[PDB]
Amino acid sequence: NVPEGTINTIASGSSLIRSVNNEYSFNTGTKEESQEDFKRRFHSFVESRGRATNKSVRYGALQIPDVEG
Amino acid sequence: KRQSKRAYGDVTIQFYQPLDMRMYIPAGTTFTSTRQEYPQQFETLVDYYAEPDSTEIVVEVYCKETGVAGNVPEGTINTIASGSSLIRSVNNEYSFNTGTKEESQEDFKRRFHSFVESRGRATNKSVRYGALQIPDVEG
Amino acid sequence: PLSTILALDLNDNLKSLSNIKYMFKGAPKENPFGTDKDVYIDTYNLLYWLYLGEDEELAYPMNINYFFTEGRFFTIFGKGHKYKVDVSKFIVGDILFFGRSDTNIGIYVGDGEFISMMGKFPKDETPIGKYKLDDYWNEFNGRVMRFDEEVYI
Amino acid sequence: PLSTILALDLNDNLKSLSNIKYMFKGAPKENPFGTDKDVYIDTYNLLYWLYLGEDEELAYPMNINYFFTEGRFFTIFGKGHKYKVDVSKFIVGDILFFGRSDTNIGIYVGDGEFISMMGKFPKDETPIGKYKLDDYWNEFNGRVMRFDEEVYI
Amino acid sequence: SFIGRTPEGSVFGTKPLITEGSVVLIGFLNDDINSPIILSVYGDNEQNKMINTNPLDGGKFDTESVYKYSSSLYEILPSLNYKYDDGEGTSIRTYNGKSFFSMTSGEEEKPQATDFYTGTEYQDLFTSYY
Amino acid sequence: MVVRFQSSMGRSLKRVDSDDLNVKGLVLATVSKINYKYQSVEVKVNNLTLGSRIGDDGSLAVPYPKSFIGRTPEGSVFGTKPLITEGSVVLIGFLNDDINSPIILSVYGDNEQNKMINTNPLDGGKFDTESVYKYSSSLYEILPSLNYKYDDGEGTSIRTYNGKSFFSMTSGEEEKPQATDFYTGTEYQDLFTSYYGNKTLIEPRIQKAPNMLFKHQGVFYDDGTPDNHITTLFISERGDIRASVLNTETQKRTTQEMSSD
Amino acid sequence: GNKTLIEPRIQKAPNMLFKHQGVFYDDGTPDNHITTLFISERGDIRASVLNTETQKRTTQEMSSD
Amino acid sequence: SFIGRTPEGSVFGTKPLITEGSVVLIGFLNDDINSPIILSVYGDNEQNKMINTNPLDGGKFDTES
Amino acid sequence: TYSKIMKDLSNYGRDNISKGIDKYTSKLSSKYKNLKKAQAKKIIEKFVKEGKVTEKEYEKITGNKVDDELTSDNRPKLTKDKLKSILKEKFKTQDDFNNSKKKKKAKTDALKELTTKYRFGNKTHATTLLDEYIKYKGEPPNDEAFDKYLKAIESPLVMFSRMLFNW
Amino acid sequence: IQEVQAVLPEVGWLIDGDGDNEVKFTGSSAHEVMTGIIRRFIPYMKYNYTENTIDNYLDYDDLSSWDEFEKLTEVSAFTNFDGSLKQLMDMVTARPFNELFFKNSEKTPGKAQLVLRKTPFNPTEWRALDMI
Amino acid sequence: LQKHIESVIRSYLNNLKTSDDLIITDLIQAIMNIDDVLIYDVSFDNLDENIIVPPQGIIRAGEIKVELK
Repeated sequence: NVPEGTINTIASGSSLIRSVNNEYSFNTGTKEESQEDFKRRFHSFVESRGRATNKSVRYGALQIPDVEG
Repeated sequence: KRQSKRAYGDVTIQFYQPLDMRMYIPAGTTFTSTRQEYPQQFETLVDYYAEPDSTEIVVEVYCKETGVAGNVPEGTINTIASGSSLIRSVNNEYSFNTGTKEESQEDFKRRFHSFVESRGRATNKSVRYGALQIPDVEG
Repeated sequence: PLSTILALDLNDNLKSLSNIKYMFKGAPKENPFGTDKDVYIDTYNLLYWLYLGEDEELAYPMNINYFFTEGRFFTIFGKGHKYKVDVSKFIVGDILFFGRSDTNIGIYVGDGEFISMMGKFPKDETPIGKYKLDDYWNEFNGRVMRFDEEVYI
Repeated sequence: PLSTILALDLNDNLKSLSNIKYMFKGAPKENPFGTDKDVYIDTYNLLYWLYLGEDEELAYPMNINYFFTEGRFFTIFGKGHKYKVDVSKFIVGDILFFGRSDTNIGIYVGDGEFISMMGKFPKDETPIGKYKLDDYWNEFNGRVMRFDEEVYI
Repeated sequence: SFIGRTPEGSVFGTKPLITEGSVVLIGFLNDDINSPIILSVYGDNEQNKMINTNPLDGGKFDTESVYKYSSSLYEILPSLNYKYDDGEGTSIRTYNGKSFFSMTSGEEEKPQATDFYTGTEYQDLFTSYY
Repeated sequence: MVVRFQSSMGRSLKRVDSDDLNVKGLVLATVSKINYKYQSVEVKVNNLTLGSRIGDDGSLAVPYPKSFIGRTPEGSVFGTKPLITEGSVVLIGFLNDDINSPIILSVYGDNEQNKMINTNPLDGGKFDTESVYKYSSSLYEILPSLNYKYDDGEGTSIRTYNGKSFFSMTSGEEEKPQATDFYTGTEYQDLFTSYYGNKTLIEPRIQKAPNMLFKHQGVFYDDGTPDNHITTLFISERGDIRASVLNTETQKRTTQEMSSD
Repeated sequence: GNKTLIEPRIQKAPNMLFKHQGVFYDDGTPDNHITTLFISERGDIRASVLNTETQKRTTQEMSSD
Repeated sequence: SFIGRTPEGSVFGTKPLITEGSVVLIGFLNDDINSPIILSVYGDNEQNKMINTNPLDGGKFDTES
Repeated sequence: TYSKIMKDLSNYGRDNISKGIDKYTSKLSSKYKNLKKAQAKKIIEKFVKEGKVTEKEYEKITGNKVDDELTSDNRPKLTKDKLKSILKEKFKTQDDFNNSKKKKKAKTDALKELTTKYRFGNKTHATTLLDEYIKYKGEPPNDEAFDKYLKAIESPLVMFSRMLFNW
Repeated sequence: IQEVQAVLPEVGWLIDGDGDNEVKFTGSSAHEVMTGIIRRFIPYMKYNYTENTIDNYLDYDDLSSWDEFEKLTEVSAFTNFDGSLKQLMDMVTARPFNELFFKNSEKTPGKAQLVLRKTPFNPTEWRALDMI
Repeated sequence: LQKHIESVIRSYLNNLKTSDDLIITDLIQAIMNIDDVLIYDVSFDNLDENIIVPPQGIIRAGEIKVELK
């Protein structure tokens, strides 16, 4: 989770490249999930066994690790 | 049975600009690729000369390896050895589709049948076998 | 902002300023806006007269050497680079340069257009007008500047 | 050969062509041979008119750039070398160049002589003539060419 | 730059300008000390940055647009009046005072070598700036 | 023996050490990228690139030779910026025979390129010969623009500009056509210096006609009064000639004008 | 340097000229305007403007006398 | 002095004058004999003294005179 | 190929072609071997100066049938008797063999039309037939001469490296 | 390799030093650079072991150096002409500021280890070494 | 893929013996042999009927234009 405008160079020849920058910060970088987060995920999974439900679709869409919101 | 035939074809050369003066390609120039699927090498057998005011030149190549591996698809041979800076790109316009493995069992069996049927001379089959026995002629 | 308001006023009054004509280095002593008679003025003198109406004075004839050391401007984009995607980031009132040797300049207006005088060199009779940036994008040269009055003197 | 026959005909008719005069870059539109009136023609146009009488056409005005790329000639001896013993090996009809910058040319004839126009630069009135090669051997420059019609087109 | 003698016997050559305080590369004969020869003269990065008018930070020389600025034989005499040549038709020479000689062909570059009214000013030329 | 297993190289036994790391002599390389702002290039080895550090152009780069550079007593800096070309071969000499510290000594062209940019037809001969002096002594140079400049030991001297326009001078009557003005004048193709070595014309890059002018002016003089006298020798693309003398402060002018017609 | 005059190699007078011409321009019409500033060895000066296609010329000539 | 090729393809460069009998510095490639390259050309002291018109024996370059 | 030549010039444009006419000329020559360097050099010069090229300019540079488009898709194959028939017209009288001046004109016309107006064309192969045809006065002992043209047209570095590896 | 072009038809690589065999290693510390250097060539150095290659036997982990004082590097692969990896390893080490040597893995008996650490002459680092 | 199909068809036209009709079934089975699943169907406009070749005729030349549906 570097600040904005942290990446400056490609660390290569960069013959056809002048400079490189990022307009947005990095937020996906996170540490290991805590016990409370795992408990909430397991409660959602238990309540998600009944398909065709909004709470079930929540877990179905949340099963991918990258998705947060 | 007769042995296999080395694959051969045509390779196109593209230069950045037309040559101002005549250039000589050394004999035995090696043409290869970079894809891992087709690492087979190629080499020229005769001399070639690049005359001035010519933006491209085509020279025949032969596959050193005796097998069907020389029947590469389009846009496979994209490397040249001992190439000057004038060369801009290397590409083959058409796939070879000429390399072959050893002689097929069915073809050998059919030719043997022609020979056995051609033992009795002075007939159509005898003349057929006598004409077909030369490796160069076909059909 | 002062520059944006002046640019908007010029755009609104652009049709009514047909009296002003184009010349290579026209430096008349008469204000074009304070006279109905036609007068030949170039882009630099046009900008000088536009900014002289307010309290700001600047200097005369306001040639290319004005931007180098007077400190009235700070560069936004340097010369030598030319990006067509970053054009939208510009704002009205920015000065647009043209030519390989700073032959002519212009004032940027929204909708991807600019205000300048274009015509044949030997004292064309064409009046001031507005032109699309697409055809003149080739001779843009990448140089962009902006005004600042609060901190100066 | 065509060139040898043309050179022999020119040598035979050399005395009768006094009407042709010398000029630096004379390019008249009238054929000298088809008119009794005097006309100013230089060596290049003279060669063009001589070769135009037959089926061959060549091109006009047939300047020095003609020999570079048209392919009508193949060099016999290159520029930069000058051997007096190898002159005998030449044959009639060969084109002889003169000057350090290809100022003038000539046609070789036997007995160590050549046919060309020589005179003062500002439009001399001297007619065409034949001169010994001994005095002009200094400005020979070594360049020699030859014609070929069978393979061309 | 070059030096020699003619067949008649007269000597000819050049005397390139020499400057005090400049950095010069040296190569010893046979790698033996106490025998220096100057190979060439190299300027500081600041000095090189000051005596060039190319605004481009980089790019391949083969590009047409880069050729306009990259191809510029820009040289300054010991006198501050300079001489300028370019791949394009622009070519500027200067003398004492604001007097100068210029030539160009493109209509866009017409003001660089014009004579309308009083003519182009010396300040208008972009090559006249460090 | 057991202790002999160390770093070694060559058929004869030699102790490989930091000396082998040092590069002995000079090496060649090709120009791949040029920092135009600092005019410092980065050269490519056959499988390596020298320079090209994190610093863009300024902090680290390979210098280039200069004709001359210095500073005046007043303080103003002067020098030269010789032309730099991509893909050219440049000789390199490392400082103290230590790698990762290149300096370009000079630029050397290919044999084909040298053969193309010379007009000398002689294969060889001693320079002292009078006839060879005519062709050997030729300071033939080509600008980045295809229009070239030419000088010679003889009186011939040719300069070219945009289009087919050119300037020439000569004294010998034999070379009179090279710099004549009879009828329409000598053509650009007639000059032998206008052709490459391999029987090819030297096409100008820009075919549009130029427009020349000789503007003369000053500031002051020993009399102390200000200088206000302006004169020009403008020439238009259409063939017009205008010689004028001006005095801007007094608002006076006298002009001698020639029209294209 | 050693108190010796720099003799010119060639003592014959030169003949200068400034020939100006082109091919085309932004208007698109062909360029046919030829002008010269020829100077002869005898001291003559000739400034001329020509238009070869239209067969017109205007010359300002100065003789050696 | 400089050599290269334009984007169009035409080659450009220079042909500096070459003189017989001159002294030239040579640097072998990789310190390997039988591979010379000329670095520059240096004249004799007498030749340099002959082709200069500066009468000063010495002095700092920063002096105005 | 007048339309294609004009289209190629219009594609690059006069501004681009004006920079490097000599080398842009080679591009047209490389694509079409029918045009030599001189032929393609002159047409581009006329194109840039005038701004356009008409049929009069194209034919003036070289004699060609500009008003002929059928050859683009298909053209006669010159199968056997076509060669015999066309050669009869060119050599209609016996004085052509004796008079070598008109013989050069006649053979050039035949080669010009034969290679361009038919699918198969060649110079050296056709020249050999003409030489045999001229020598036999157009009546060779066998008819193979007419069909002869138709049937004719449809290390030290390595050694040292190899042996060094072997050792 | 002197005479390999490796071109493509109307296709190129944006990053320079491509097509040729040039390889660039970048990192802000010795352990970052050394990991890239070893990892580049170790897995392809195959042998006829019945069970694996040098990577399994050699840990080459737990490497450290003066990260704070060392800036980003662009050490080239071909810094030494036809040199061994040991010669290129010496340049990365930057001796005597870092010590490199091969020794038995006390923490993991039965296999070797490659050590690349800052020199123990520092006071705290001197105390870190086990005493015998 | 279009260039590969064109080259395959042109090669099939070559290496053909004399005095055999231009059979289309063998042509479609040969071109379909490249990939049974990827290639779905092949059709022809004018040469649906087999062309009978004389004893002295050989079918070698021919221009191939691919018109994908």
